[PDB]
Amino acid sequence: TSVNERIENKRRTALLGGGQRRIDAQHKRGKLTARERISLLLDPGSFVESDMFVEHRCADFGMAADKNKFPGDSVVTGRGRINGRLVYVFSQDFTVFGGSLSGAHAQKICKIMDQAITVGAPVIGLNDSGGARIQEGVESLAGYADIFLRNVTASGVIPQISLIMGPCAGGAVYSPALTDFTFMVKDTSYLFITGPDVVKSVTNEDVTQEELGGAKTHTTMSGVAHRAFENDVDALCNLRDFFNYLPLSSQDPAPVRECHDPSDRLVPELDTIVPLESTKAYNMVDIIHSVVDEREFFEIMPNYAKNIIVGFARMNGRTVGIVGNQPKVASGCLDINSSVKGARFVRFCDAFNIPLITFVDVPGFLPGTAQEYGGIIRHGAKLLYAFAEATVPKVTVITRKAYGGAYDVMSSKHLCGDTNYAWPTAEIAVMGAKGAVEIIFKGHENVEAAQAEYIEKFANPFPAAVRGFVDDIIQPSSTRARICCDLDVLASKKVQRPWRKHANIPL
Amino acid sequence: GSDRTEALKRMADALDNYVIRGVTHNIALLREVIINSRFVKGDISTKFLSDVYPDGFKGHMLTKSEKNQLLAIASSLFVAFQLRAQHFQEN
Ligand SMILES: CC(=O)SCCNC(=O)CCNC(=O)[C@H](O)C(C)(C)COP(=O)(O)OP(=O)(O)OC[C@H]1O[C@@H](n2cnc3c(N)ncnc32)[C@H](O)[C@@H]1OP(=O)(O)O
Ligand SMILES: *C(=O)CCCC[C@@H]1SC[C@@H]2NC(=O)N[C@@H]21
Repeated sequence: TSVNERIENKRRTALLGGGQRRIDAQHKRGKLTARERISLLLDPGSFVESDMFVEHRCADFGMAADKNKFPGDSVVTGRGRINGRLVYVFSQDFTVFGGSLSGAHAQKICKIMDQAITVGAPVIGLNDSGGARIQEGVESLAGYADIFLRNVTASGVIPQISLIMGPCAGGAVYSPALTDFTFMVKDTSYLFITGPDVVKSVTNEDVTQEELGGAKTHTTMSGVAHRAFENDVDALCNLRDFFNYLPLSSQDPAPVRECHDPSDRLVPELDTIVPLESTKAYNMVDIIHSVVDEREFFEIMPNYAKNIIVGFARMNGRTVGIVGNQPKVASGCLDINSSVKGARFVRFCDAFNIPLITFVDVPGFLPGTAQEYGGIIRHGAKLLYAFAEATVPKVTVITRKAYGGAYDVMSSKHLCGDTNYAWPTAEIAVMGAKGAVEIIFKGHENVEAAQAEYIEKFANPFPAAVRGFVDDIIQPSSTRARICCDLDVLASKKVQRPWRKHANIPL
Repeated sequence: GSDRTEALKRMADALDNYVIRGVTHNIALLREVIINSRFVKGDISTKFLSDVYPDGFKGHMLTKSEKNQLLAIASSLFVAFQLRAQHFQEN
């Protein structure tokens, strides 16, 4: 047997991975293999595989047997491009020891993590694992620690995207907590530390696999997964589209792409969206879609914390991040869940030089013991902090309500904002007329007459604008034109801040 | 228009260049009736639509050449977006 024959035989096995029968089962369950997923994700022919001939070195517990020698050791690693842009990937292969993590497994992932940080290219992981490989014991625990160290080091340096394409258990479930976005596949992917078998054995509770850690749970209730997609093919198609929004590294400006949508057009549809009656809700998404280039908007966590909307869009070719209230849900109030999603999004966009647009319509905070005992104070500070420390352009437009401390939390101008616009329907006050007048004229006669005078003078955006809180009051139809003008001149903005080892977020 | 065919052709063009979005409209019905062979010839009675659409309105039916044009347009537009997606300012 020549060396070339041995090489060819290893190449053929590396492509089969766990073997054809395993691959057959992989398809029966409705899943693609790790290599098929990469072929879909990356530009055709752009993928270059690294370390395809690496095998484990563990000899204990029968691991020295030829039957266990799977080239690639359960991960496919390499580099490629999406639409001409460099990206690093890795994908875990469930058909080889269940996708469990070995020492060598982690080493290969770390290698990719180090090349991407050095050059400044994003890393996209496709995760699917049964947890640690117990045959090696403590070697796999060091594997996790090294991966975690790279994921922390890369934070704020390169984007880190993690798409879950199957179950994930043990220590593996923490890597999506360190990356920037986590995506899942409905009814296929899971995120949990221990399985239902442990829950039943430890405590007298009955739960199944989907209830414990299914995609629907994490995208609707726990707030862990940013979005779930119907199947593997649609998940990777949307991932390519998402990729096109982000810079390659935090040293780069927000990408600018060819755009055919005139930057100076008006949107007459905005003038009548906001009702004159204060108790009538409207859909904030109608405003967002009409302003953004070609009416394309990428919504994050559509089913979690619906009272606040965050997502990506482009204006005049440039990627921007959008944050705003949704008056349809809980009157547009802030609560614990909305502050968590908001602060996380704002901080990512600031780290990677993506401008922020804020659409404010917030009457205050969600009251009640459910929020008080939940630490609403500690959690609300997260969104205020995320805006106050931002150094990227911030353009705020107030569409209607801004009462109380929520005015400042939703990126008010006095938090180093660049511009602040009000629509004619905006009203900025410490509280509404009823509270303010009954408190001011407490115990006085003819309070209702005093309220009429108070409403005429203060129930409008003018007592704030004349003091410098608002830069202009614009016809809503011109909102897009005004924002476009600001974005194209604030893009060269640079500011300094006192040196600090690191930031200290309230948590 | 100056004649019966000019006014009908111009109507067909106006309907395809008439943008209504946000509600459900009846342009599909108007665009097919005006091009119906009985309408162009004039064999129209007050119960015309009830005999042409005895089972309800189904939408415009494509022939062989029209399906090829629709497939070619949809495929070329798909690629046009795929090519635009690759044109970045050079970093
Ligand atoms: C406390 C901590 O954080 S450390 C957690 C430790 N994690 C683990 O060891 C895995 C957790 N438990 C399991 O093994 C579960 O079976 C899970 C998590 C892998 C999920 O199970 P499933 O998705 O149903 O996969 P399943 O175990 O049925 O797969 C069977 C095959 O995968 C492999 N496999 C399954 N579990 C493991 C494992 N823990 N380690 C190594 N290989 C495994 C087996 O070789 C088996 O071979 P087969 O093809 O002949 O069946
Ligand atoms: C009527 O009972 C007044 C309700 C308070 C209006 C809303 S609800 C939560 C916000 N907090 C606040 O003081 N105003 C807002």
